[PDB]
Amino acid sequence: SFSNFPISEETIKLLKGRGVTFLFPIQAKTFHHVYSGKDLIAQARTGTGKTFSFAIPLIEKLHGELQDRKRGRAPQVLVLAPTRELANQVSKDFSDITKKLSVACFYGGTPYGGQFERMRNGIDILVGTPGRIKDHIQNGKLDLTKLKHVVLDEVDQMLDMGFADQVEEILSVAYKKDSEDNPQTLLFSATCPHWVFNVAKKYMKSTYEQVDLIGKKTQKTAITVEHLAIKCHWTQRAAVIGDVIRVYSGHQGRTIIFCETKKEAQELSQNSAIKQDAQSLHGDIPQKQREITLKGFRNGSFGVLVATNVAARGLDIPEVDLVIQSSPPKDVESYIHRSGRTGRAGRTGVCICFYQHKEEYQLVQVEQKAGIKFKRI
RNA sequence: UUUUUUU
Ligand SMILES: Nc1ncnc2c1ncn2[C@@H]1O[C@H](COP(=O)(O)OP(=O)(O)NP(=O)(O)O)[C@@H](O)[C@H]1O
Ligand SMILES: [Mg+2]
Repeated sequence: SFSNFPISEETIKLLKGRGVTFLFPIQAKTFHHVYSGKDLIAQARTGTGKTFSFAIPLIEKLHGELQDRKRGRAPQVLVLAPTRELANQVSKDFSDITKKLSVACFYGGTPYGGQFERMRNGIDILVGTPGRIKDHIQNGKLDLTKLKHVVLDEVDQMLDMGFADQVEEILSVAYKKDSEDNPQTLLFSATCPHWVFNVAKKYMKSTYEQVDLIGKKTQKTAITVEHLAIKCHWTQRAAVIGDVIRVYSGHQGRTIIFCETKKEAQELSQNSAIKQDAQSLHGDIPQKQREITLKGFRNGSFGVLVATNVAARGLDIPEVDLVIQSSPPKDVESYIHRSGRTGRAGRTGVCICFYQHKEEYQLVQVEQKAGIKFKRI
């Protein structure tokens, strides 16, 4: 039931088409904060439902306002994500649950024509990646001065170096120092350390809310994910991975293998231990192929995806029951987000980290920092 | 390193 929340009958019917019949904890704990207009920073584990944590109350709020739908109208909501496929996926959690609001998704490697047409038609909710959106602001086509709501998903990556400046210049169009006409700021991640909270305060009002479902003294990773580790020299790694997938991935199960470089990921996808069922996904793949590859992985045209961290965050593929990491990452955030491509929305999954003898120090650091212990198989 | 306008 939805009886504690102001969700219309029409949104309940659309949410049923997505398999949503009640709010998950992170959604229940944030709904009135978002709906009523307060700023919010929220931390919850991978796979617990952060996307609808902002999308449903924002849609209910916007449905309850005037909405005259004039042609060429400026966006009321901005959502930023760190990758093109994540933006596309987040886009659909708005679009699937409104018939009224015009939802647009702008990112790179896409033709401009369709994006200009949506701008001419009018946008209510804009989801996208920073680069292409910055581009449309600077060519004069996009108006973000009328934003009422700004979501940074994966906020800790959006505000790290590599995005901080791009994000800053985009938000500088809508945010001014010391102001009460600034849009509502909504910030979400499975990993929200002190530094992110500190940088976040610059964009938030004094009246902001915090919701932390992870807390201290709790494992950082999704609770339904089992963590295993395999010691293996890099010369053996491809073959053992091939055998691991055959026995640790289940009936109609999908596997993601994460590697540290585009070069490693591409070459592993070619290795005959896995190439027959595998495709690569990384930033040197042209965007049309990235989307075809991801869609095939989602619908089960092949069962093994070899990816860089382009696929580490946000992507939700329910059939992924096996994550393999080719080596322990030096950033524990990377291990946490990668491991969380499995074990989502209460399903169990397995994450297996390969490591060389000289990478054992990094394995131990991931263990300690994430609050987990690897079974060494 | 890896994302992320254009190339
Ligand atoms: N209330 C709900 N009822 C049923 N399914 C839900 C509900 N909320 C979310 N889901 C589904 O659960 C999955 C996880 O949601 P998602 O919003 O991707 O999690 P997340 O917290 O953003 N994970 P991440 O980005 O990896 O840190 C998706 O398949 C959702 O559609
Ligand atoms: Mg997410």
